[PDB]
Amino acid sequence: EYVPSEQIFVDEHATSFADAQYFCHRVRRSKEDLVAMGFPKDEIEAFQSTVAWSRTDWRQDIDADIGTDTEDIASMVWVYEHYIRTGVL
Amino acid sequence: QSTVAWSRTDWRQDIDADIGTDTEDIASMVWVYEHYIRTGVL
Amino acid sequence: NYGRGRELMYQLEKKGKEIKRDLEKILLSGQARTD
Amino acid sequence: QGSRKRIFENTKQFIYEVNSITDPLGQSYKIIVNRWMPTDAVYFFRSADWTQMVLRAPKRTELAKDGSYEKWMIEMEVGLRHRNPYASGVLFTAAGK
Amino acid sequence: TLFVSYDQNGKKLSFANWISVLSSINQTIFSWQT
Amino acid sequence: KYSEEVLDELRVDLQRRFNYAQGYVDMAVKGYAREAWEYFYGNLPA
Repeated sequence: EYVPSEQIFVDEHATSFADAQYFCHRVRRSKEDLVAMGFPKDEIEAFQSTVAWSRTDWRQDIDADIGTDTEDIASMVWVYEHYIRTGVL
Repeated sequence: QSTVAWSRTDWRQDIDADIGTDTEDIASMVWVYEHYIRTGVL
Repeated sequence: NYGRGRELMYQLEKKGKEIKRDLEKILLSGQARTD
Repeated sequence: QGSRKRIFENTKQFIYEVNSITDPLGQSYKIIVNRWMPTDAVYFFRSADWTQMVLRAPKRTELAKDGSYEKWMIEMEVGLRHRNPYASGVLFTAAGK
Repeated sequence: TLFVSYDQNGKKLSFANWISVLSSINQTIFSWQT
Repeated sequence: KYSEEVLDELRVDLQRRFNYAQGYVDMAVKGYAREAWEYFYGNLPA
């Protein structure tokens, strides 16, 4: 899948994916995939990247409600994915 | 709006008029709403 | 958000239906074009 | 007056409604109930003879931005026309007292 | 000592929005002939 | 075994979703499409 640049966050000291130390990519994933990995008893975990996107055009507004109920498992939610080179250990 | 944009694509048709079909006639066309939704209604 | 979140679209749909009902009532009501 | 009345031949069904009329000339008349009407008025018209001339759909739009103080605007604009003024009838209640 | 573990009730749930519902010309002036 | 309450909830959700979708799509597309069609025949410039 394609991925815009408005949903990407990288460090400054990097020049390529190879030497990149930290690389984040916000994603919009349903609550199903999250329930598949955590908090099965709780499914009500609600919440510039939006401005640049809503200004690429003048029709869309990512921070609006297209009609999805918040409790509906398919309700899309913002998750943070990260790739980090570090000795957390 | 759905009727305005259509009746303005041209200036001859008016979708919200009666072409002669009786309302009780079974073939009388009626507006129905079809939807495709991804949701856990269950 | 704490309680529900995303109230803008709810209010907007409410106002849309409100103006629809208002248009119906005022159109079926009689008033001159006083100008 | 002893000229018209109802009849129930062992019918367990009360129906106090009438929504269709036929005058001596033969012109039928459908009936519709709209709560958005004024109390003292009834309108005799036709669906096709009347049309709702719209200028712009609601067209969700914004006014300005002062920071977090968001606003929104609508631009609904319509107009009404009638084919012939002397084609849709109306009768009121007057002459009281 | 004294473990009961019957009063967690950490629901921390949010609202659900159970409200109820009760639901072209170009110029500014238009004319017709009769 | 579809419950009527389930269908009512679905109707409510779908109605609000359609309301939001219309409120968006109108100003997103149709407000431009109408004037584009008007320009198609040259009827917009008065």
